[PDB]
Amino acid sequence: KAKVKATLGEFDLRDYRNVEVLKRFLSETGKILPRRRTGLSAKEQRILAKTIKRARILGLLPFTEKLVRK
Amino acid sequence: PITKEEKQKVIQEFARFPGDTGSTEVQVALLTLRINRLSEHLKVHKKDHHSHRGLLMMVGQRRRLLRYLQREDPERYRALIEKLGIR
Amino acid sequence: KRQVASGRAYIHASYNNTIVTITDPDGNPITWSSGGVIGYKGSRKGTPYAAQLAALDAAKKAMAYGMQSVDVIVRGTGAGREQAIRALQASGLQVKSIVDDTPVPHNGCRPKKKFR
Amino acid sequence: MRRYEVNIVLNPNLDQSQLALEKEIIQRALENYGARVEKVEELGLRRLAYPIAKDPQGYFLWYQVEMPEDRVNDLARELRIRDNVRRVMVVKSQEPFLANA
RNA sequence: GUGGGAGAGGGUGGUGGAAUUCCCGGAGUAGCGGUGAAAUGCGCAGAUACCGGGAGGAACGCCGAUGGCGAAGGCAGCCACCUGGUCCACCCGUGACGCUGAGGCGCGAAAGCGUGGGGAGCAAACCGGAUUAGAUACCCGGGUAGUCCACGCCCUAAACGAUGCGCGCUAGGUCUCUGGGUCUCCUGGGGGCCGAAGCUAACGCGUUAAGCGCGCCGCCUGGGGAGUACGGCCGCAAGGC
Ligand SMILES: [Mg+2]
Ligand SMILES: [Mg+2]
Ligand SMILES: [Mg+2]
Ligand SMILES: [Mg+2]
Ligand SMILES: [Mg+2]
Ligand SMILES: [Mg+2]
Ligand SMILES: [Mg+2]
Ligand SMILES: [Mg+2]
Ligand SMILES: [Mg+2]
Ligand SMILES: [Mg+2]
Ligand SMILES: [Mg+2]
Ligand SMILES: [Mg+2]
Ligand SMILES: [Mg+2]
Ligand SMILES: [Mg+2]
Ligand SMILES: [Mg+2]
Ligand SMILES: [Mg+2]
Ligand SMILES: [Mg+2]
Ligand SMILES: [Mg+2]
Ligand SMILES: [Mg+2]
Ligand SMILES: [Mg+2]
Ligand SMILES: [Mg+2]
Ligand SMILES: [Mg+2]
Ligand SMILES: [Mg+2]
Ligand SMILES: [Mg+2]
Ligand SMILES: [Mg+2]
Ligand SMILES: [Mg+2]
Ligand SMILES: [Mg+2]
Ligand SMILES: [Mg+2]
Ligand SMILES: [Mg+2]
Ligand SMILES: [Mg+2]
Ligand SMILES: [Mg+2]
Ligand SMILES: [Mg+2]
Ligand SMILES: [Mg+2]
Ligand SMILES: [Mg+2]
Ligand SMILES: [Mg+2]
Ligand SMILES: [Mg+2]
Ligand SMILES: [Mg+2]
Ligand SMILES: [Mg+2]
Repeated sequence: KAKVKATLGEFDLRDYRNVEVLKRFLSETGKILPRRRTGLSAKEQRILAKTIKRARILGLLPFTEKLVRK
Repeated sequence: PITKEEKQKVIQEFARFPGDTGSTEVQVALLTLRINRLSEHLKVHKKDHHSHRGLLMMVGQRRRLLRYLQREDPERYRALIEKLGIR
Repeated sequence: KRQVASGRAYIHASYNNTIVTITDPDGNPITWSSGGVIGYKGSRKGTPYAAQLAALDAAKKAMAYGMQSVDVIVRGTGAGREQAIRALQASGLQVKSIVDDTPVPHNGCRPKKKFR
Repeated sequence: MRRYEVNIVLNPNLDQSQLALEKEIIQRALENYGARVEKVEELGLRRLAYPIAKDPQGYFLWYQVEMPEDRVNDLARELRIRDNVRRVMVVKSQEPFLANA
C-alpha cells in the first residue's frame, strides 16, 4: 500500500468544491480514512475533516455508501 | 469586534505623550473599552457564563491599576476617573 | 404469475433468526422465507442450517415464480448470515453482486440497556 | 466588512425564463443586503452523491463576495425562502492552506 | 503595545445526513419477536422482511487520538454572527502596579423541586413472562416520572491527579499537540512515558515533584456512636452548611 498524499500534487486542503481530489480521502464506503491511510498530520487531517464535511453538505462527497463483496 | 482603528483612537486619546502604549492611563482606558463591550454582550446573552468570568477578571484588573494610580498620582487618577465616567 | 426473470434478494440476519425476501428489480417483494417458515421453532431458528434452508426455500420459491439472475443485499449480523449467502450461491439462482447494507446510525437513538 | 463565499444548489430542470429569474433574485438579495461581488463561478449541472429534494443531480453556483458581516444571516434567510434553491451555504473566506507543499 | 497562531471554551440564530418510532401508499404470507432454553407480547383488522412518500423528537457515526479547550463542573455534525481565555515572536510602552486570600459574592455532573412546554428512543415506580427452595433481583415483554426546551430554585459527588495557589532552584532519554527559528537539530508553551540527585513505611514520585526552599490559605489529632443529636443559618420541599 501507500498513503494518499504520497501521490498528490500541491492542493488546497481547505477547498471543498474540489471533489476530484477529496474523493481520494474516503473509503469504499463514505467513511473518512484514518491518519494511517491519509498520511496527513494533526492540523492536516483535522482540516481535511472539516473540508470534507463541508463538501458533504454541498452534496458532492457522500455521507455513506454501500459495500460490494462481503 | 474591536479593530485597530478603535484601538488607536483610544490609545492616542489617552497617551501620556506620543508613542506611549503601556502607561497606566492607557491600560485603564483600553480596559474600560473592552469592559463596556462585554457589558453589552452579556446584556442579551445572559446565559453566557464563561464570558462573564472573563469580565470579572477584567474589572479586577482595571480596579487594580486604579489603586496603583491613586497611591501614585492622586491627580492623574482623578482626571482618568472623571474623564471616563467611573464611580 | 408476474414471471419475473432477474431480480434482487434481501437477506436480513439477526442473532435470533434469518429472513430472505426475494423482490423485483425496483424493490417490491415476491416471496419471502425464514427459520419459522421452514419448520424451526426456538433459538434453533438462528442457526446457520436454518439459514441455509431458509435461503434455499426462498430460492425454490422464486425460481418456480420464474426467477433467474439475482443481486443480493445483506443487512445484519449473526451465524449463517453467510450460510444464506453460500445457499443463494449454489441455489441455481445466479449471484450477480453481493452487497452489505447493514444500517448503522450516526448516533441517534439511545440503545436498550442490553445494547449499551 | 468581510469576505464570504456563497454557494447555491438549485433544481436542474429549469429553463432560461426561470434561470434568468432565479439568478436575478439572487442579485436582488445581494444588492438589498449590500454584498459587493468579487468573482463568480457557475459550475452548473453536476451529479451529487446523495439525492437532494428527491433529485439525483444539481445546479451549482459560487459567488465570492464582501459584505457587512451582521446581515449575512438575514441574507441567507432570503436566499433560502426561494423554493427552487435547495441548498445555500455561506462561509467567510479562508486563505488557501496547502499540503504536499 | 504591535504582528502572527491552535482549540469539542461559552452564548444566539440556522441548517445536513444516518438511524428509531409513527402515520399514508405499494407489493407480499404466517409468522415475527425474544432467551441457556422459554414464555408473556405483537400478527389474518395482514404484522415481520422490502419499496416510495410524510411527521416528530433526540443524538451527531467515520475523522477520534495514548488528541484539544476550559478555573472547576464540563465541552464533539456543518454554517454564521456575538464573546472569554491562552500561546509565540518583536524587546517598543508603564515602572513593583506583586503573591495569597479568613468573610463575602458568583459558577457548579447527575439526580431532585416549581410553573409552562415537549416526547422519538430509553426508562426508577409500576404491570406482566420467566428463572430459582422463594424472585420483592439479575434475563424477557410492556410502561410513568424523568431524560429534551424556557424561566426560577436545589449546591451535592470517587466534584479524583483521592495530590490548594504562586515563585525560585535541581541530569538526562523518549512519544506527542501547538508557536518561533539559519527546520539533521535548536527554542518557547501544553500532553504522556522511563529514569539523575533526592524523597517515601512501602507502593511509588522524580523540571507536569510526592526533590530542595520561601509566602499565604484550608484542614488533621485512635475506631464505633456519627456526618447522628441539639442549636443556628439556608431551602417550596427533598435536604444542604
Ligand atoms: Mg429466536
Ligand atoms: Mg428551498
Ligand atoms: Mg492580539
Ligand atoms: Mg466550541
Ligand atoms: Mg458553539
Ligand atoms: Mg428519517
Ligand atoms: Mg401498511
Ligand atoms: Mg393474538
Ligand atoms: Mg385481535
Ligand atoms: Mg422509508
Ligand atoms: Mg408526535
Ligand atoms: Mg472512536
Ligand atoms: Mg471528568
Ligand atoms: Mg478569540
Ligand atoms: Mg525596554
Ligand atoms: Mg522610564
Ligand atoms: Mg518605588
Ligand atoms: Mg447544579
Ligand atoms: Mg438535572
Ligand atoms: Mg421538571
Ligand atoms: Mg422500551
Ligand atoms: Mg414470577
Ligand atoms: Mg426492562
Ligand atoms: Mg484519605
Ligand atoms: Mg503544602
Ligand atoms: Mg490546560
Ligand atoms: Mg515538554
Ligand atoms: Mg517530558
Ligand atoms: Mg516514573
Ligand atoms: Mg535513587
Ligand atoms: Mg520493597
Ligand atoms: Mg520547575
Ligand atoms: Mg514545584
Ligand atoms: Mg472516640
Ligand atoms: Mg449527607
Ligand atoms: Mg446545642
Ligand atoms: Mg423555614
Ligand atoms: Mg441525603
